[PDB]
Amino acid sequence: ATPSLRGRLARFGNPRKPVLKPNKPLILANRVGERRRATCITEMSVMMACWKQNEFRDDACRKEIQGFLDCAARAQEARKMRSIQETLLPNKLNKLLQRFPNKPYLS
Amino acid sequence: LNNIFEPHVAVRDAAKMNIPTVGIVDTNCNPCLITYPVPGNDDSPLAVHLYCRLFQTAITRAKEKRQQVEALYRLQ
Amino acid sequence: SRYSPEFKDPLIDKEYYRKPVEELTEEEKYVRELKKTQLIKAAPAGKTSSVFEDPVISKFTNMMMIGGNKVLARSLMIQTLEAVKRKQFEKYHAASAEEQATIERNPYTIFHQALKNCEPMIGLVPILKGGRFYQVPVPLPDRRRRFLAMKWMITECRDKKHQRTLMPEKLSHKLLEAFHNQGPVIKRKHDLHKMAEANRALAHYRWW
Amino acid sequence: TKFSIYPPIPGEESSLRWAGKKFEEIPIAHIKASHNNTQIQVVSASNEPLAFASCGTEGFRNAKKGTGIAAQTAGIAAAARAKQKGVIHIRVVVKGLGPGRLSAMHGLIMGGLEVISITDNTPIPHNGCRPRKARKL
RNA sequence: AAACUCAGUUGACACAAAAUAGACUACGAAAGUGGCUUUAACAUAUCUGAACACACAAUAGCUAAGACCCAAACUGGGAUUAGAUACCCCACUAUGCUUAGCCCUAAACCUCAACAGUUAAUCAACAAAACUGCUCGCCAGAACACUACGAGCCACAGCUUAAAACUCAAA
RNA sequence: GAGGAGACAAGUCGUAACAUGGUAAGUGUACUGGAAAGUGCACUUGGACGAACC
Ligand SMILES: [Mg+2]
Ligand SMILES: [Mg+2]
Ligand SMILES: [Mg+2]
Ligand SMILES: [Mg+2]
Ligand SMILES: [Mg+2]
Ligand SMILES: [Mg+2]
Ligand SMILES: [Mg+2]
Ligand SMILES: [Mg+2]
Ligand SMILES: [Mg+2]
Ligand SMILES: [Mg+2]
Ligand SMILES: [Mg+2]
Ligand SMILES: [Mg+2]
Ligand SMILES: [Mg+2]
Repeated sequence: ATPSLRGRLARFGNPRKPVLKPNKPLILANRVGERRRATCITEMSVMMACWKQNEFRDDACRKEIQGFLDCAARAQEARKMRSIQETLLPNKLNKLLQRFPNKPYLS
Repeated sequence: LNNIFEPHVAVRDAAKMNIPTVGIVDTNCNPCLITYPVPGNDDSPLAVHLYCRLFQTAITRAKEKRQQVEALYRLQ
Repeated sequence: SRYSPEFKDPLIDKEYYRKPVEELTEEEKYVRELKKTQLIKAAPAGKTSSVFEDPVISKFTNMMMIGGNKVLARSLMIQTLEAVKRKQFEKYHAASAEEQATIERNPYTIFHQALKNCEPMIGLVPILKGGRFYQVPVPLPDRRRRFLAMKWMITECRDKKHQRTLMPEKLSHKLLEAFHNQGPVIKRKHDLHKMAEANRALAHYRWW
Repeated sequence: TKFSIYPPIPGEESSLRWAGKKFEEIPIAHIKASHNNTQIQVVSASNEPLAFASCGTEGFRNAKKGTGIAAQTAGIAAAARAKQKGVIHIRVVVKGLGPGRLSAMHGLIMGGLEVISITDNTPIPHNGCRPRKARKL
């Protein structure tokens, strides 16, 4: 239940002092804001600790290195799949709102 | 009303151009500038069909009466 | 690019073109049928269906090239391979039958393994958070890893420390060192890994 | 029975146990995640200090203390000390939204110790003292 | 960097400030009032009515005595800087608190006076739609000017009222 | 004599204001400072916080 606006704004016929002082008018706009914008560091830390304790000899850290590499590959795959899937959208939402726009005036 | 629930600009333009306007106005329409409003339901298929049939029949009747009267006058 | 977008890169594999039609999945048959009606670029002068063709060595020769002297670069590459093979044969013959089992004489295998050893797993990339770039450790793609291995090898060879030493010998010696997991190239890879581990504290500065 | 995220009530007859102990008797790992330092102290169920570890004591100095990596390091050190003092399962109480809040727990676990509960005891005055003034940069 | 060797757990403990409730919009004339309990208590069966008196008036500030956790003008130190009398960090004081007086100023602004009424033929612009009746206060180019003088005031670098001369064609 | 205002009018030291004027601006008040001004407490928007969820 949206908060009431009865008697909240400084208006004539409103005895009490204003409750809200909206910087912008409280009128629904016909658009929505544009969607607003490290990975796999555990495996990296494991591999780097193994390197530190083994003098970075990859010979004795093969499992950790392979896990790190596969994790990076999966991170790339996740980025790609996420991008394609992301491609409701603000564009669609704005189109719908345009179809049914706000009317803050009299026709 | 246009497709955004505003008065059709043709109403205002026709009023500007002095073209008489008949028009079905629903309860949310503005009959201020329509020459001949016909307050009624324009959103129901049955109502719209009825209006189309009425106007079509009246126009056809008028044209056929015009033809008959022209023949009557020119044959005497 | 004189080639219009319609043009597709040619595929050079006798095995692929001789694959039985029955072995082809629906999508593979569709791909073949589509290529039947597609424009294809001319076969580049760098690759052929030769069974001895090695893309890795081709790329290494290209990286070693200087000013379009493909002839000289290829000559240096073949000299390096011959020198490596001769060194391995000398060691094999001079070595006991027991260790001759381990001594390897395939120059192509030696080269591939040396490069794979030299490949750096994790790199340092500048990442900017809040307006300040920092050298964050980061995973690398296989392409970048292979390229870095090759570039380090070639730069190490080109260094002036080895004076009056011909490139074939320089590169053969360094390749053997890398194969046995020693030498300046491997040292450089370990130094990169050590720097990355030291800067491990900044990993979260990455966002991707 | 079914799993409940709430802790068992002292004085109530509950079935849960850890290392043959009741919930009240599990040692407590007080984490303190200040803005630029993460301290950890593992006390017994009778507030007997067992292990200590802080970003500063781990060697980090200046800004480096306020990093999740430093928190993990301190947590691992504290977990090792507690493990050699004979601590398996711990109740974690962390008071502070410092950067080490969760990385300290991760380090503590990577040190071997198991966590049975997580408690937030961040001091939140009910409008008590007046904090220092804002920062204009 | 400077600063302290004070730091953590547990327990005891304020004359400081009153999370969530509050997405509530109430109380008061305004300033203001958001922990709890109790006592007293929130004027006018008609509306306006103070530079003409009475009583109030946040924060800051003075006077005298206490409290002092934290915060903090000034001050000192550490940085940053061409400089840094600032911004950033640390310490600490007046001060914020309680008591008794003073002080009587705020963008004290909802910049929209009180009362009664209308939504009809709108309305420079923006803002919080336009008006009617009645009353009080106020305004008459800009700046000089929250000024000088005079006057009043527990005010002594103050507050209230407040001009004029020169100047301009603008503000 | 010295102050104050205005005007005329090119300089000197800064960049305080107008943009988030680069520390948002300002009112009252107090201390401080070549100088605009800085800071402390409360107040105003004659600033914003990007206005579905993220
Ligand atoms: Mg309709
Ligand atoms: Mg009266
Ligand atoms: Mg009065
Ligand atoms: Mg007062
Ligand atoms: Mg004091
Ligand atoms: Mg006010
Ligand atoms: Mg004044
Ligand atoms: Mg005066
Ligand atoms: Mg006087
Ligand atoms: Mg400025
Ligand atoms: Mg500024
Ligand atoms: Mg200010
Ligand atoms: Mg100062």
